[PDB]
Amino acid sequence: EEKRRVVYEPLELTQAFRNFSAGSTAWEPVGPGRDDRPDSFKLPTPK
Amino acid sequence: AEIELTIDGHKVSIEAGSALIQACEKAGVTVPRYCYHDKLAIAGNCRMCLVDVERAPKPVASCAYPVAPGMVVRTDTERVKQARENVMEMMLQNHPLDCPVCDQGGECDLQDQSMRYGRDRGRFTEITGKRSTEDKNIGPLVKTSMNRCIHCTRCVRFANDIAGAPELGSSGRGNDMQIGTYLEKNLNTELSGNVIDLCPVGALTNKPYAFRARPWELKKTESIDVMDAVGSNIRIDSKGVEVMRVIPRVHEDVNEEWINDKSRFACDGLKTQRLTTPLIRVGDKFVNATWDDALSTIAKAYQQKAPKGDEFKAVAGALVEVESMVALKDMTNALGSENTTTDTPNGNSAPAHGITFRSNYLFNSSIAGIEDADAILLVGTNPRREAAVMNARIRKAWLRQELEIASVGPTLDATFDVAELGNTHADLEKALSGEFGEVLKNAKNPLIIVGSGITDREDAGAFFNTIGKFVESTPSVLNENWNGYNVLQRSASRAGAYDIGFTPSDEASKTTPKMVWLLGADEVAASDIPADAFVVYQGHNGDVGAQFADVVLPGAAYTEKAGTYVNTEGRSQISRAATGPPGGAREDWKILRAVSEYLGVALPYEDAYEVRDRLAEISPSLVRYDLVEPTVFGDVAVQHSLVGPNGSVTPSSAPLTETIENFYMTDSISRSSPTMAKSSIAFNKDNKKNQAF
Amino acid sequence: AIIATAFAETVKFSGSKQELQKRTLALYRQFLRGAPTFADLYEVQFSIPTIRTKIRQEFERHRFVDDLSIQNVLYAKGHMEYQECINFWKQQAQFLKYFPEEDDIQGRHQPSNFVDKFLKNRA
Amino acid sequence: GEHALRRYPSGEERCIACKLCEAICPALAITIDAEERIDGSRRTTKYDIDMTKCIYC
Amino acid sequence: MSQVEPGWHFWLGYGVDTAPCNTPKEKLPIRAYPYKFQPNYTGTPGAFVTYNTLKPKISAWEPVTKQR
Amino acid sequence: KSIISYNGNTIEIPEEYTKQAPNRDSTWAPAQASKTEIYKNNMVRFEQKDLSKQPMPYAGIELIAQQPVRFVHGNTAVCDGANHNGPGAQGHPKIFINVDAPGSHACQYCGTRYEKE
Amino acid sequence: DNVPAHEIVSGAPAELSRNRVVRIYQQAKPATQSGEYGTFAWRLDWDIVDVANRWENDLIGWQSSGDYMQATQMKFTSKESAIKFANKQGWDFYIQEPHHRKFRVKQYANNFVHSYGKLKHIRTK
Amino acid sequence: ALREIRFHLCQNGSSSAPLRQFVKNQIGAFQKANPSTKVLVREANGVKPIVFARFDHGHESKIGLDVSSEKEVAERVKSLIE
Ligand code: SF4
Ligand code: SF4
Ligand code: SF4
Ligand code: FES
Ligand SMILES: [Zn+2]
Repeated sequence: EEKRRVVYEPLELTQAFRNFSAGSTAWEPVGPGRDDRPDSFKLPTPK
Repeated sequence: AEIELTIDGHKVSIEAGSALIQACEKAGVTVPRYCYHDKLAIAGNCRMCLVDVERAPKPVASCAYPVAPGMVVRTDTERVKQARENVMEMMLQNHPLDCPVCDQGGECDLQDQSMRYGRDRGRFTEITGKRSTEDKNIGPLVKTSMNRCIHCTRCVRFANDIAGAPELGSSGRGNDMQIGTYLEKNLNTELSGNVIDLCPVGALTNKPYAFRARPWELKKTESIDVMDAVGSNIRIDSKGVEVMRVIPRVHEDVNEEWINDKSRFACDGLKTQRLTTPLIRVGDKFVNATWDDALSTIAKAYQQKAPKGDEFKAVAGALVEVESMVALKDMTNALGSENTTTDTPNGNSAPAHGITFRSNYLFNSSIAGIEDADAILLVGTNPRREAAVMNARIRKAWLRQELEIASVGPTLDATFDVAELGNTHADLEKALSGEFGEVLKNAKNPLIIVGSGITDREDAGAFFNTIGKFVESTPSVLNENWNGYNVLQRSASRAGAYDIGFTPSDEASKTTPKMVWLLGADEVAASDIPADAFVVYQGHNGDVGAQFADVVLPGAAYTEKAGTYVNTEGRSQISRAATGPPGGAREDWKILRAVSEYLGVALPYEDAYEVRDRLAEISPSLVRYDLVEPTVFGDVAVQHSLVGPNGSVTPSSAPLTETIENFYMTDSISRSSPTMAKSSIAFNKDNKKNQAF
Repeated sequence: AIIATAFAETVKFSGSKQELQKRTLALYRQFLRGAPTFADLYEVQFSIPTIRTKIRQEFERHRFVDDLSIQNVLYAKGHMEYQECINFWKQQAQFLKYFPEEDDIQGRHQPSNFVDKFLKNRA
Repeated sequence: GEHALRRYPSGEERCIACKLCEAICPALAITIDAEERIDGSRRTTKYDIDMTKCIYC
Repeated sequence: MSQVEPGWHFWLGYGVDTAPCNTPKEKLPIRAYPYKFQPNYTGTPGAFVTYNTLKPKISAWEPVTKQR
Repeated sequence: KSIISYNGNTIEIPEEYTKQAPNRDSTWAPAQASKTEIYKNNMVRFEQKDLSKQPMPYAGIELIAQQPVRFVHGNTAVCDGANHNGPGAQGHPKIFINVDAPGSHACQYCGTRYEKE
Repeated sequence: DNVPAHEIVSGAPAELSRNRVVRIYQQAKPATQSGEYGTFAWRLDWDIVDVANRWENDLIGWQSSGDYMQATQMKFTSKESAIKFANKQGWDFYIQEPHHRKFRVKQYANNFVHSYGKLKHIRTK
Repeated sequence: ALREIRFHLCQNGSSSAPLRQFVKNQIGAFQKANPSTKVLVREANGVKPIVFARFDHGHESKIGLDVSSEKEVAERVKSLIE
């Protein structure tokens, strides 16, 4: 109001951002999967 | 020696005789489990860890199958997956539908591994329903919801083997097998709080913390416990402005993976009886006041009292950090005083073990040194109370190898067999000249444990003299590969105080102070303060010390600042601030810097990096964190400090007594905690709930 | 096609420092020349000499930057800013961000030594 | 539309402070605190919704 | 529109076929407390005043002096 | 009635509005702020405001305390708090309560108390 | 070694690189769970500021904050990468070296070892 | 000094060997020479031998003890004490 214009100020939140990523799983969730490579693109094994 | 085997195609080399699950863990293969734990005996009752080995026809328990040369292990066979699903299906059959109300929720292993290895749905819809289990009262610390027990026996294994509390066990048979005491008895041990972490499900739970938060909304900070002098590493879980709980984090050289009950449950004393605004005594009452008003009152008292030299006494309490001690000592020196005392009895005088060399007042054998012990003599100390995790360590050593323990001092309830040689200095003379002295002479890794409570006696010189003579004689106790001489501090701040020379001068102990500055300092009595003295208190809780003061200043607590603490080992550790101080409380060294400016002796540092520089100036081992380095002056120190100046001291005829009357309430925080108050009256010896017979 | 706009310069990272300082001085001259235009556009209370002083301070701040790539980036951002100002894309609110000093005194207590900072918990 | 907290026919509240609603809320509208009620039940001591953050999802 | 009682509000919106008075006893909520209907009070002294339902997190010390 | 403020001045509140609930006078949880404290701390925003219009729902602790104990034959009482009149799942998850111990044992979800007879 | 102030091209406030201290570490094995999936990444987060961390609004009781980094936490694949990043931004850091479980050989048969002397304790299973 | 002397020295370092010798041999002689001063010996791996003296009202002074002989260590200390 004193300056009659939109001013920029350091951020100050009334409620702070609560990051709930702290509760990520402690166990590996998916594993390795499987490979869908065609046999014509895998290196050959000797014998 | 180390043998070789293959796990899921990989090549992993492991010591012979190890369990297959150790090999899997080393090789980066994840195996589910419940009953297995790294610090407990192997049980193999959960059957979750099954794997296939080509030699065996049926899948084998990985936690209990010993490794052998050339073994081939598959953890990913269709049979293995079907096995995990079957085991989980059976596990969840009688498990209660309690997740929204279980405190474990969000950090429950049953949840995570059911989600990762179990089926998406269930098959058990029986009109007869599930089994139910009575709830059992085992004290005010560990709340029980035994419907959730999956019978992993971790709690039993820990309570029996690790903490030596055999009241816990399993009664009944088959479906009706219940973990408990079979009758109303408290789980009475100072390590009880750890079954909370060990129980993978919510069956055993923190009672003062119950229902107050959920794991995903907690900010986790790694910091340092200050309840005892061991220096346990802890994780501080806080949300917003208050601290929720304290849980251990691994440091295999200090506390392993355990903390004692005080460190765990005295957190609730940090949100009550707090100091938030400066106070000024006016008549017989305190009145709130501004920081400027307080500090100006201190300055005016200083100019009016006009202390010369040692008339400005400074006392440091059990809980304060190194930076605050350094600030206080520097300011007091710049006032011309040398009267920087500690808070312990006889703390007006210098300690009898000396300050010149670190190895005179430290656990010279590291805490890990106890693992190698073959004989230990305890002098005037009860480790079960002074250092609980170290007591557990001594216990584990005693269980797994032969070991001879004897003690001189009050009859102590121990978790390990001890030999009592007497309560007196004469009994120590007899022992060190007797059979147990011979045992120490013959031992390969002997170590002598001296309690800090002996240092507080007037006759501490005689004890230190006898021990120093014995040490300087016996090479096994003190050679170039092993220092068996050990002082066991009880307060987290004593080691740091001695490290910076927070020790009164000889002439200082004679003077009667006109101004006293208490930093912490809640063990002070009415006697140690002159009536005419002007007393300043600086702390975080309201206790007897603040009751004695004329001006009170609020300072931050150990969870609210990033300080340095030096444990019994001489290890220097750094903490991290979880939250900010409440109210108008301030960081302690900043308080000292500002008041010194008002006193005209302005300290040369006004920034944390400059504080660490001053600390490096005082000692180079304060800035080297998590490091222990042995003394090259082992032989010089003993002669120069323990046997040298203690010749004249006359031993008293008074018997050695217990250093701490009540394990649960020893600090300002602990005396401000309702939980410790409840625990103290619940876990009293004369209460049948804590007897057995 | 989509053609460039007014006072647009294609992005080019100068391979040599000297060829960059040529452009840098050109940009400084452009800013000094545009100062009165900025004073008209954004209805500023303060004077054209103060605009030019502010520009000189901004250019001064990076007078000792050595690595060439960082200088290239700073020059590109400075030109983007110039194009933003001169085309009246910016409003008065964002323009006055550049000018925090010409606002009035914010209050009686701006701490300078340790005791005043400490009293306000900013030590 | 607008939010409301329900009771059991006996008149005991249904919210047991499980805080899943707090964890799922995409606008972080919900703030909850809890502790053991004097009769031992797990109940909320503070349950706020900021109706100006909510996206009514 | 806030003065329409709940249940009638739903009927008037074509939520249900059967009006509240015509609904059987089985499909009526049981209440252990007296039922009171209050419309929207905004712009009046009866408007809702919000507040924190918890006392402060950290409790300060009650100062007490002792004699040396 | 009369609450002294931080100013040292007096705040007058009718007795009916100092009760925590219409049916209960005192708080039912340690962290719960009492009405007296609420007014003492928020009295600026309560001026010229009509307290009789504020929500004031009933305290459920007493309402569940008025419900009679259900006696069951066996060792386990099963509760799910369902609504037998409407369709769908409207109760709380089905749990089983052990009643071998002396006295009444409360359902963890709904508070209904069971006892073995 | 360390990028000074005012040649950082990020545009962050100068205060970030002047008077803030970050910490780099690996998460500790939680004591409550046996899983170890979160413990391999190298987190980077900011040490708190005393005045601006968190206060309580005097209306609805919320946690107000003036520290804009209180919720930020980066993940890195390795300690050297985290060091390089912090140096390139000009952040003062501290490294907290991780702690691991010391290996020991565990045998199920050890629960039944014959005792030639008096029993030190009755194992129970 | 009048009130406090502090000895900093590495445990394994070669540049600290005269310091280790000076301590190990005449620490008692130094203590008896100055019966009111408080003497501290503090060791750490990376640090260069230094000595610190604290005289009065917090005034402190330090000299480096990167020295060849135990003798020369002694006169460096004595020159500090004056
Ligand atoms: S113990 Fe785990 S699985 Fe069981 S109810 Fe609690 S959170 Fe759910
Ligand atoms: S209470 Fe917990 S630790 Fe003990 S047997 Fe049951 S599940 Fe295992
Ligand atoms: S806390 Fe939220 S999700 Fe849980 S019962 Fe209460 S309202 Fe429902
Ligand atoms: S963990 Fe191996 S059977 Fe339980
Ligand atoms: Zn129910």
